Amino acid sequence: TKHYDYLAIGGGSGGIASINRAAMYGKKCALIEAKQLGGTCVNVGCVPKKVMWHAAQIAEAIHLYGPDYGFDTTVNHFDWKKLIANRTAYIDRIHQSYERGLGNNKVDVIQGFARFVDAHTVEVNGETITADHILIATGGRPSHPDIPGAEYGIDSDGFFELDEMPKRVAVVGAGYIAVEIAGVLNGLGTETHLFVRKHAPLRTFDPLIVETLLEVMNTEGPKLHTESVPKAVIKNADGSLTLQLENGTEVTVDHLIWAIGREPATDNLNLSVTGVKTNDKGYIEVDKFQNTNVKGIYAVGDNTGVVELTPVAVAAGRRLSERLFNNKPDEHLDYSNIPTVVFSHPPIGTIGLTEPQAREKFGDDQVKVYTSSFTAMYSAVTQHRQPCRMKLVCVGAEEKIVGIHGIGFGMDEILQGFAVAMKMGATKKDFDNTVAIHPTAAEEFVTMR
Amino acid sequence: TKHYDYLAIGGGSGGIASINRAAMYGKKCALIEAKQLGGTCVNVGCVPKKVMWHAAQIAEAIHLYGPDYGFDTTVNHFDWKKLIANRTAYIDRIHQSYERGLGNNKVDVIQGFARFVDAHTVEVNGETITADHILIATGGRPSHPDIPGAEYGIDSDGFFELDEMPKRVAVVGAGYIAVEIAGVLNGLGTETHLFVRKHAPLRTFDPLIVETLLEVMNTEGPKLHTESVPKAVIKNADGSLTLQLENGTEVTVDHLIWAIGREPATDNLNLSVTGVKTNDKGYIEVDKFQNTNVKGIYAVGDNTGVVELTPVAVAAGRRLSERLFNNKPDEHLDYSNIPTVVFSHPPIGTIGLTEPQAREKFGDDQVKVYTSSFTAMYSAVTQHRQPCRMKLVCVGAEEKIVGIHGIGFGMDEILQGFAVAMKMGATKKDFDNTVAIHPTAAEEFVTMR
Ligand SMILES: Cc1cc2nc3c(=O)[nH]c(=O)nc-3n(C[C@H](O)[C@H](O)[C@H](O)COP(=O)(O)OP(=O)(O)OC[C@H]3O[C@@H](n4cnc5c(N)ncnc54)[C@H](O)[C@@H]3O)c2cc1C
Ligand SMILES: Cc1cc2nc3c(=O)[nH]c(=O)nc-3n(C[C@H](O)[C@H](O)[C@H](O)COP(=O)(O)OP(=O)(O)OC[C@H]3O[C@@H](n4cnc5c(N)ncnc54)[C@H](O)[C@@H]3O)c2cc1C
Ligand SMILES: OC[C@@]1(O)OC[C@@H](O)[C@@H](O)[C@@H]1O
Ligand SMILES: OC[C@@]1(O)OC[C@@H](O)[C@@H](O)[C@@H]1O
Ligand SMILES: [K+]
Ligand SMILES: [K+]
Repeated sequence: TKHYDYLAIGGGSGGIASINRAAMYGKKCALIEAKQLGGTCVNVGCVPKKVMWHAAQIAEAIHLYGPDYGFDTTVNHFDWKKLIANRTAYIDRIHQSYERGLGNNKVDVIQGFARFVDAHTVEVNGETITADHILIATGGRPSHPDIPGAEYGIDSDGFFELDEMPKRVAVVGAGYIAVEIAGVLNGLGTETHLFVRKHAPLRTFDPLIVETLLEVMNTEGPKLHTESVPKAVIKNADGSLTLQLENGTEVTVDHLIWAIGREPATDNLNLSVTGVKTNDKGYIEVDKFQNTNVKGIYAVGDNTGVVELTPVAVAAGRRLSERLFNNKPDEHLDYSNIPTVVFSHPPIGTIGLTEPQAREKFGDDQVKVYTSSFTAMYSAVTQHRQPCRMKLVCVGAEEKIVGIHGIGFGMDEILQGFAVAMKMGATKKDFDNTVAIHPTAAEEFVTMR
Repeated sequence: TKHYDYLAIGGGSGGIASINRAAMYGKKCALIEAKQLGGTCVNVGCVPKKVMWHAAQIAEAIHLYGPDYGFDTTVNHFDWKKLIANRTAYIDRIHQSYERGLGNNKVDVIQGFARFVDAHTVEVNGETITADHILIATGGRPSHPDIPGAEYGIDSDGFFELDEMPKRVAVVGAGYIAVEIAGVLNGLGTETHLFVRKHAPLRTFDPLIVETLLEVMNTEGPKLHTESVPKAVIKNADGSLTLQLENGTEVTVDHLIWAIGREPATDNLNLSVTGVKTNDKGYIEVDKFQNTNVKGIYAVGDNTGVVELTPVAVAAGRRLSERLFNNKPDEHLDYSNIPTVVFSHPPIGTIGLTEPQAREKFGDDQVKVYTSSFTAMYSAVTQHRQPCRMKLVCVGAEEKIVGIHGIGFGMDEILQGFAVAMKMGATKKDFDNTVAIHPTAAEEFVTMR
């Protein structure tokens, strides 16, 4: 039986980040990963998603905007297999980079599925391993609906396994994953349908953002089907699929992608023997320091039921190692005002409170909202003008900024610096005092009246 | 003879901004413009430049990156005339928007070239106009070298007048205009040569930015010719031009663009009768409140010899009107830490001090520099990988950020928010405390160690 100071179960965003930081402080570490290093983000998440998003931007440059910039083009072939091969080669380079990093930090990397034996012992590939400190960073996986024909659909992992350009696709879901996948497929030329259960996708985002996204989808696709609850999926004689909704509507497609949610990977590792508490949905419960209720067992990332983003898992994992192994007993991640980007068409950036949230929390008389609406300059010379809308939500007489929201070309890159300003307590006057950069979309955030 | 409370000479960035703000406070205003509303920026500057930059981005998406994303394309025709027509139509819409704004504010707009008669009187189109307050916001114009054959070259105004795609072009200069024009032409497919007098273009930018730009130019064009001082331009029998450099080198091209510098438009308006002081280069001298040495005469923008950017002219003009007409005697523009973007390939963003400047000012022991180097994700799956490099220049034990510099895809949109943070006095810890947005280029600014 092998013993380690620190063992991380799961070699994804949180596990790799935490184990490497612990190793830097001289701890004897092990990392157990059942599949590929980098977890969901590198293999079937943020990375391949972004590559596909870039492919869609190119397709749109060629088909939508290019003609009005003078480019008369012919796409002789769109080689999906080549795109996937290059995407895969990049991911392989990322794996190799992580392997080198872990090897250089002298972390023992074990390929296998870990199962607990007791609170401080796991078994993997028939070997028993003990550790004084165990991080459970097992992430999650896609969920699937329990309706007739659900098995004819694929999930986001399946989307990344597609080896040809789909002709007609139904995407079901109302979160960022559904929106992103539907936008990518629509941009590439697939006849794309997005099905949401209520009035819009991202329904709790600021109304400015939600309504602008609806406007764009209603002009450029994907075709949005609202108040659409899946009832069944029928496989037709020709191999096509018909999605039947509870309202009586039906749409026929070649592929159906379920993007209705995710669930935590906390059910197959014999967690019951550890005494670790989970909530009704299977998420591991943690305190502000990532401690479970069991001494020496911690959890970070998607398996904990909170802000399911890579940088959150990474930062929580690193700060945990700082706390445990670098004599910083109070070190922890601040989960307030974390910025989010959705790689929709066009992209969305958001931080903090929406206008309705701020009004509910502070009262109408304490809230002041500033907004801007303009046409993206990239699209302005074309027949496909696209809006860009931005909002600052302010509280108090000093107009402290408590929310920043934008939708439009460039929002993906615009938000980060504004997140720093908001973390520092920026007020509207701080924005007023900064000179604009022209011509950009970002300058609109510092020019509102 | 008409009398006004406030008269602005020049209907460009500064004049329009200032006159509209004064009109908002009930002043009787006039604006005199000799050419087109919007000045240099709208007509032959920031606006058409950005449209052309977007055209080059599309060309690069098609020719450079697209193939590795699976796009086998054929450009049947690149219709330069169509691009110019759409660019021009957009500019026309901007003119119409400014006209409506000025008409709604009841500003008298006069199309003509104003010449002073005395310190408070001008003549335009044979009409005499007096005003209690006169803003001189006349901007500048391109400079031309005094060498044999200089007349065969065109300047940046001439670049916007091109009505066909040039095949071979020499761009001469080392500032942002030369870099931008050369990058656009190179991206569109013109055989492009850039000639700088010393080691590099943008020679005083941070060395990390300068050397990365050289690296990219040396891989993807334009062809950079350094220590290159123009001697003469020869027109050959076939109509081509040969640029002879003093070092004995030469390059034959179809068109030559001088982008060496600009000069102020302060020489043809009979300024001598006003007593207004100018420096040896013709720039109008102003105090922190945009006052000239003559009571009731002010100047803002490019004619004053400072930060020649549109938002600076705009902000100075608006603040001047606040001061003069809205009872804010101390209102003025803060010219420190103004952010700049250069629309090079790839774009550059910079604020504050370079590393050498900070070391010289504060001493080596007080400066700490953080840097990041990575490959732009857009280019990572292709055979044309492009670097992205970033730097934070910090001073003191608290590591106050005094300079922020980056070069890479997205820098154009990334910088603004970081400018707000720097204006608020951000330190490295403030960046450390902000959670990253993944996957973006911007996150690298908050993840440096
Ligand atoms: C389609 C999609 C797009 C996304 N886009 C973004 C984005 O743009 N930006 C962003 O910030 N986030 C994005 N995310 C979220 C991001 O991927 C996750 O938040 C992040 O991967 C969570 O990290 P983690 O360490 O909690 O889990 P993971 O990275 O999922 O890692 C968990 C690892 O544990 C392994 N494992 C599980 N059980 C065991 C066991 N018993 N033994 C050994 N190994 C085990 C798994 O194989 C896996 O590799 C996206 C997710 C998806 C699905
Ligand atoms: C190629 C190029 C690219 C640029 N790109 C950018 C950029 O990306 N970002 C940025 O911030 N800045 C950019 N600039 C700079 C920007 O254009 C200027 O800083 C800005 O236009 C200066 O504003 P202004 O009001 O001082 O002068 P201008 O906008 O030049 O306006 C002066 C006006 O006065 C008129 N005029 C002059 N004399 C008289 C007279 N006697 N009577 C009546 N009218 C008169 C002129 O016709 C002109 O319209 C660029 C400039 C160029 C040349
Ligand atoms: O791709 C299959 C899978 O099991 O791989 C490990 C994790 O990324 C899971 O989310 C994912 O469903
Ligand atoms: O286009 C010609 C010109 O005279 O128009 C007015 C200003 O924009 C000048 O800079 C410019 O040279
Ligand atoms: K501002
Ligand atoms: K950070």
